[PDB]
Amino acid sequence: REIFNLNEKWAFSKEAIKPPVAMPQNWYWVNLPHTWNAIDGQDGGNDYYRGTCFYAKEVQKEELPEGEQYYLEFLGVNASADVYVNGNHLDHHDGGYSTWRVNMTDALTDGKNLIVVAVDNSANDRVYPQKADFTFYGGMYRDVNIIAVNKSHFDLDYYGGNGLKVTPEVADKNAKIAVEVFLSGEKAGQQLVYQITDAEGVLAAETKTGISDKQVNLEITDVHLWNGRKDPYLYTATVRLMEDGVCIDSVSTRFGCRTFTIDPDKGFFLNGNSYPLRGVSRHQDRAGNGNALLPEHHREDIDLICEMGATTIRLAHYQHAQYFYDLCDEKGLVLWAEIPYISQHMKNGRENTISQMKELIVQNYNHPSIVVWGLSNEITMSGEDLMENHHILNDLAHEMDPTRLTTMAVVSMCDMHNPYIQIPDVVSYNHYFGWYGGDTSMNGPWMDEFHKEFPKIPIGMSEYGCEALNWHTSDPKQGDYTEEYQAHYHEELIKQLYTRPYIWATHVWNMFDFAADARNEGGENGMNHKGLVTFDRKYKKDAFYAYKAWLSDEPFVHICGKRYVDRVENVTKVTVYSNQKTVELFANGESLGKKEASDHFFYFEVPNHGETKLLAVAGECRDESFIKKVEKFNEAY
Ligand SMILES: Cc1cc2nc3c(=O)[nH]c(=O)nc-3n(C[C@H](O)[C@H](O)[C@H](O)COP(=O)(O)O)c2cc1C
Ligand SMILES: [Ca+2]
Repeated sequence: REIFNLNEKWAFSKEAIKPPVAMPQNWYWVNLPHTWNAIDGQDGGNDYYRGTCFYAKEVQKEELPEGEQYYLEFLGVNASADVYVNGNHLDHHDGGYSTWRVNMTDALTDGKNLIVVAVDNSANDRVYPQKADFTFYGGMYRDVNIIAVNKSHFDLDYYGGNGLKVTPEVADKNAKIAVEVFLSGEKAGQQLVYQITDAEGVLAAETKTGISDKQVNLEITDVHLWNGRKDPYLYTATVRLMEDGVCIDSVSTRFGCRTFTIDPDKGFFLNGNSYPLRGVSRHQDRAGNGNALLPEHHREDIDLICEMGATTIRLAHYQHAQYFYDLCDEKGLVLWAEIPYISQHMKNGRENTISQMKELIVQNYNHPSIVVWGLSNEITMSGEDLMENHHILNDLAHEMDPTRLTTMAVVSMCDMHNPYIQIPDVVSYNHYFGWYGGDTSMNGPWMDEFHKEFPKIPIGMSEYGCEALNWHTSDPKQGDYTEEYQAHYHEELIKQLYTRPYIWATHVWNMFDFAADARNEGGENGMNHKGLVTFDRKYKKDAFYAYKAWLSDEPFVHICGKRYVDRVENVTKVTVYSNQKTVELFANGESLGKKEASDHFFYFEVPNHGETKLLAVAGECRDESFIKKVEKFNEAY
């Protein structure tokens, strides 16, 4: 079997209202990954086009790698899609975040073949998401491939899966790696080779049965445990369908060996040691590109999430790209993965929650980095049909993956005695005490109250955050949109949450600025600015380095306020962050004192006369900053 990438040069139309009978020579050319909302999804004004758009491409059978059956494979098509080959309506899909496939064989022909995909991201009441903050960028925003495979092949039609279910069970210093495969149109004479391989190639187990024994058990002696960032060891499982001696089909995946529990009082546990989960959420979009991300974009985000020392990532509010999950395995991050069951329960949305949950688990089951499954997000504020839906999903996730735990994110206002909170295995809350009213000191006591009233329900914070742009102040107060208040906000939240073992996970909202076309706030439109890093990933806000001081074992020092250069005071309050014991702040070469801090937030008092080149040393590490004295409060702040 071979794969034929089908990204290059599609004919696109926002104008057409019916699939073309014949290949348009008249349309606009796009390469995948593509989106028609990369521009009007990020400039605001609640105006981004939502509707049906059409893609059309021609491929010649003689140009494909040869196999007995042909599949179109979509890694991402937001939100709903209809596929046509040569005018024949082949399939239909609802869900912009999961992978799905269409068997082309009977409609393919010789000579030129016309493929048309009718993509739609319009409001309806059936397909989540519909009410949400983020922009639902329309279009084929991830890869499209043609799969050429034998008539006997590992399953390609069950909810986007591979037909490879690897389930490690750790037994003492050995692990038992159960391996189930699913086959389409297999025939009687066939056989199945199974192999696990080392991180450096070496074979580790192997079995071969006839095509009847779809389930096998292989064991690794002295297993190399995938154990978070510490040592994110990954094995590879691989299975080969063999007819006679030839290897006619093959399917592989990477995977990790670990156990984990969530203790209501002592937090999250990875392989029997307390492994506190302190991290961020992430959206799958970016300045300029919209949600049509390239592989280096996925890698750019990880490096910054990693440099900060996050240990967990909530991948809200939908299924992300496999290449992103793959990275999360490779670096040992602990993942929350969910479906867009968000904002408002839709009665005619039930069938679709079920399929996005089925797709989510089938396609991600082997990712050692996923430890929970998200049922919903901010789905209601009150104290019934919503309830039975939540049961179906929960029952489902447990019926399919009893090796992982269900969670959900609850809106701040929802009374903790709402029965639907009793459904998942764990719970987190989305609280903004200190941004949307309240004061930043309510967060710690709020989790204290949930823990008392419900001591057996592990409680987390799945969302918390505060907006920041390139505004500044020396009186930082909630609502001024300044980088300074966001530093303080997060300083305050870190002191209250990282110091409470029972909180099983904290997930900043959000790691990155992202596009929300309806918002008008801050001084830039259609943007949610609660990120720790800017939309184009090029700027790390000061808040980012507050978290580094607690989470990262890479030594560093960071002066805050580098962008607040002109200041109207006589002595100015410059915070510094570090994960070193003692830091010293210099003003034009003169020391101001050796301070030490338990919360890693060193505060300082700098006399502000003329130009003052500031320097901070902390062991090996050094960081420069500059300042000036004016009496006109510079109004670009
Ligand atoms: C991770 C995972 C992957 C699965 N992949 C397949 C598959 O590729 N093909 C298949 O027939 N069943 C697969 N299954 C099993 C089905 O879920 C199972 O047969 C189920 O009972 C079918 O019920 P349904 O028709 O309502 O989906 C998989 C199960 C899990 C947990
Ligand atoms: Ca817009």
